[PDB]
Amino acid sequence: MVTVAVPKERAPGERRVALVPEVVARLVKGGARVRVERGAGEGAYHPDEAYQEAGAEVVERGELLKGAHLLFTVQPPPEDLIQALEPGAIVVGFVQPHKNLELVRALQAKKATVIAMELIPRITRAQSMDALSSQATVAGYLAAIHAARLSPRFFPMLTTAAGTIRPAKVMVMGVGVAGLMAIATAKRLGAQVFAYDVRKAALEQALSLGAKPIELPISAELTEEEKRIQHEALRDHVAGMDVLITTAQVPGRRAPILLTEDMVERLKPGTVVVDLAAESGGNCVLTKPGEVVEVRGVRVYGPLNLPSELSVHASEMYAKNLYNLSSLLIEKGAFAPKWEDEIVRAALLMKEGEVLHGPTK
Amino acid sequence: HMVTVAVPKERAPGERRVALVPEVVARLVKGGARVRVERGAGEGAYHPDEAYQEAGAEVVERGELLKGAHLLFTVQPPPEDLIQALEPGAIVVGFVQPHKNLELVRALQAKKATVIAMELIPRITRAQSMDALSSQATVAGYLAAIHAARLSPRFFPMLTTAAGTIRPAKVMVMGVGVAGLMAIATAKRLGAQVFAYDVRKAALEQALSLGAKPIELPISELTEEEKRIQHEALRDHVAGMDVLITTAQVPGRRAPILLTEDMVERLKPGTVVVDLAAESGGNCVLTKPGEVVEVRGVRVYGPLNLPSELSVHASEMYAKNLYNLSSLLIEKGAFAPKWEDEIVRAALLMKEGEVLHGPTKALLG
Repeated sequence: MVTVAVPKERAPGERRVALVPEVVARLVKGGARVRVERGAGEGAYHPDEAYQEAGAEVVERGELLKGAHLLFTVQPPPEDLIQALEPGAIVVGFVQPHKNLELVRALQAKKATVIAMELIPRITRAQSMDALSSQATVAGYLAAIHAARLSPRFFPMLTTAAGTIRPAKVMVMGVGVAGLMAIATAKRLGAQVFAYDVRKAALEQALSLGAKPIELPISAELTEEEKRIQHEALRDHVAGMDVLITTAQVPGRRAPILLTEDMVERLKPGTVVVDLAAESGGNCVLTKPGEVVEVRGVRVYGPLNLPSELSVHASEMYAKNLYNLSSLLIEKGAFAPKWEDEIVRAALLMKEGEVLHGPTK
Repeated sequence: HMVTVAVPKERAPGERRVALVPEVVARLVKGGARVRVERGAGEGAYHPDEAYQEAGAEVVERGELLKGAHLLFTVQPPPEDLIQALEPGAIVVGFVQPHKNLELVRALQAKKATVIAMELIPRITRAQSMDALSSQATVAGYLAAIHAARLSPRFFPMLTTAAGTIRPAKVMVMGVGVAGLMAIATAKRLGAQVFAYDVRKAALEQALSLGAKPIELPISELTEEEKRIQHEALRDHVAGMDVLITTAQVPGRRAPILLTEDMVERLKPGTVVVDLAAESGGNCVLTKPGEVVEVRGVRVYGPLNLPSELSVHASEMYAKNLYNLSSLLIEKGAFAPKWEDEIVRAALLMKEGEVLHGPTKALLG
């Protein structure tokens, strides 16, 4: 019987847990032993007794990794955990070396095997394992809820004896997984929703949700005069918005600027911007990550760690992702890694201490 | 011949609404009235001084605001600096809440002021367009549901992805007045499974129409044994909820407790309570007004000045309420109060310093 260890997350403001009690039960039922650090689930509103009822050994941190073949985490494991990894153990979780370089060197110094959840490939067989996607959906939902929280206007159209109020104009810029959920959530709320993306397919997905595609003069590589035309057109469309939600990120780079000062300049007092790219510097020139700022009556919010806000469902989805990935790591309750499976091969950052990923090395 | 209306910057802590917004100022000036607006009055509601000037209002220093003004339109009651500058014969029109602002009421009677308390507009169909309590409740109820979504660790809507199915949040709105109905409508939009609790079958019918499920308790006053059976049943339903939004308030009196200690103890970690009755002590025993607290993993929020959060639209509907009311105060642009209109008689709190409202007379002695 294989044993899987789950730690309490320690990164500043992290509230998720890698496995929730309902997933623990299914693992235990299949044959695995599960060890869960005391209080691991408290950020996600899962008390120790729920893990205990599920069949987990709830244990002190320091006893967590004893006899563990698998360590499931959300963020990369801190040095204290790494130093307790038994040889041949596999660490599964987000690793993000760009934000976690010291921990990567430490892991490789200690010679583990690690599967980086952000490396799970985007093939149809791996959809159920896509943690990037499940946490994006969470972020996109919350971006819309925060936009409604921050706006001094109603999202929906409203008619009372006092008169008629128009719905809010919301533009989602960057229509990936998070952007699509932001569209759906704003649309639900009754906003007039507009979608900006350079990908025609992303715009198609947006139309199916009832968003209006923004169609710029150069139809979805631009010369530096075609950019003036594009930019002006986009500036004109953005000017009319009450809410902007921006989601465009590029892995290990500065987030692209989508909202320049000449665009912010034209926003009316009371307009809100929710910049989901705050972690890599933000899509808006005014964003201060972790903060709300207000300039000329435009409020610009740069959320960090949005999935921790939705700690119950962000954890459930992530747990389900790991549980589905676990089919390739566990057979009939036994440690049985499918080293030749394309999903495992793609997401494997190291095997017995040797790095296999290029950009990280 | 023409009347002047004064609009101050609000000064009460947390207050961001303004009594008139530029669109309404424009209609008044077009009607022949003059309007003066204190510098910065509109800034909380995102209306700069220039918008008021464009609408036809004079923008002026606070010390100058009330000069030659027969009408003063406010959100919260005027602070003493303003009361001191009122002309005699001038009418103050705003929320007053005397129990909370007794010293201001005292100063208004000493100045011999005439005041129409917006919270006293009668609940008649004729006054529906003037009902500030209703328009501000609609705002509060909307924001209750938004804040519930912001505070909850779970999704409101059902979600199916390749990672599985997530059930919709279970949301109970307790007290199905104007605010409650908008909380229902907004939680429903968001995809929650919404439940409604209210002792009024009519409230329950309105809720049902928005697609909420009426909570049906065993007893369709009531004995102590009956209230025990009703309570155990209510406690059972509540214990199953992810979100409780409470809205029950009684004019000039402590909020009824709808969530007792024994009920909150049955709530699962991660449940959220949004208590709209915080300003009068709260429907929930755990509520700390102006704060979010958490006990045993239950987060309890007691918002104060929710309408100030939605300052653009809270202000617009309020200004329109005042505009609609002004039909009974202004005629072809001139000061012409209809003293004998039932609406005016009902909402007049004092006239030339004479307090006309009974409960207020009691506090004053």
